[PDB]
Amino acid sequence: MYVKLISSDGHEFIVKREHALTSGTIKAMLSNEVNFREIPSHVLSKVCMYFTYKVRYTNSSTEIPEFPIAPEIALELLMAANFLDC
Amino acid sequence: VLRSVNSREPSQVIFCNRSPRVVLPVWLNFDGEPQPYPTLPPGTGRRIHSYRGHLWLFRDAGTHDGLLVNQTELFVPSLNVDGQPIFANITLPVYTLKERCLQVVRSLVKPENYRRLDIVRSLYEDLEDHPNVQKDLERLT
Amino acid sequence: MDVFLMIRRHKTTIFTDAKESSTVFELKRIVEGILKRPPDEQRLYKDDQLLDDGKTLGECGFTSQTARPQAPATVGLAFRADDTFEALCIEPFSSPPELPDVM
Ligand SMILES: CC(C)(C)CC(=O)N1C[C@H](O)C[C@H]1C(=O)NCc1ccc(-c2cnco2)cc1
Repeated sequence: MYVKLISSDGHEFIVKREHALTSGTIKAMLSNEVNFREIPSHVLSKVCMYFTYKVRYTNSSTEIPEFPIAPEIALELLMAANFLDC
Repeated sequence: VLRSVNSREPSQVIFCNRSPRVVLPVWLNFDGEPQPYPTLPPGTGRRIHSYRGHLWLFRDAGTHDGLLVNQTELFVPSLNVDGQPIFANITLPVYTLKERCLQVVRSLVKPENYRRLDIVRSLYEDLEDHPNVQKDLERLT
Repeated sequence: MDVFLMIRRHKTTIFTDAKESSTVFELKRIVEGILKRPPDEQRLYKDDQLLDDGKTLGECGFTSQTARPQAPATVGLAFRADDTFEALCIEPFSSPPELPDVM
């Protein structure tokens, strides 16, 4: 089961529903597409990579790599993360 | 409350930094005061002499971001079985995306300038509220 | 070993994982379940290279240590409209703004 997260510039990101439920805000927006009028694709694609990263490395014994964030997207990513509470 | 027990029972320990950070080990002394110890570079290890019931935590030496040790906040050396030291495996947590963004923004902007960033006032306060051992000791208590 | 992928076409991007041992055709069956288009109406690519159905994702250079959860590898996707295939087209993501002076 998948959900579609749509960026402000119209990019459609398809991710597993349980990955998207990482975010309490998305759960509420679902209760199955969600449009994000303020999150551009270069931020939302990273958000989706974070979900994959979290689900994979949460409760795992294998060494955990740093989650990478380019300086240029850090500010917008922060704002997105704060809105999405993740 | 959070303090080492004065057991006087040696316990050898390997600190193993499996993180990409420079690690600051912090010993909580018998009155609960945090005592810093020599840092470990990324991917390195140290054999150290500690004691049963002693309390340790580990931070990024530069930023004070939290780190895990055998998957938890605190490490307490136990009885050495058959001469073998205890393994203290230090790793990154899975930070929230928000705390991770705050780390990167802090690393690029001097605290003087947090107010110049075009963001909601509540995020300026989030940036200023740096990680810090004292705050976590109060929390863990 | 799991590989983490973005399957991309036009302004569509699927985040999914697959086995290194799994095949190109099997990835098309995954795409089929999501976008409701059968394998024969799909072409998959690595960069500009057309991937053959029987090859494993590993053989086509999608390995566990390159296709990572926090940095997934891109597989291009093109549909067949009726008789002939469209060309591979992947709309780039938006551009980040200029670093503020303070950064
Ligand atoms: C009151 C006391 C400081 C003398 C008790 C004591 O001996 N402690 C407190 C802790 O249990 C550790 C132990 C100690 O200080 N051992 C010596 C030591 C020296 C270097 C290092 C070290 C080396 N690299 C990182 O840390 C760790 C321990």
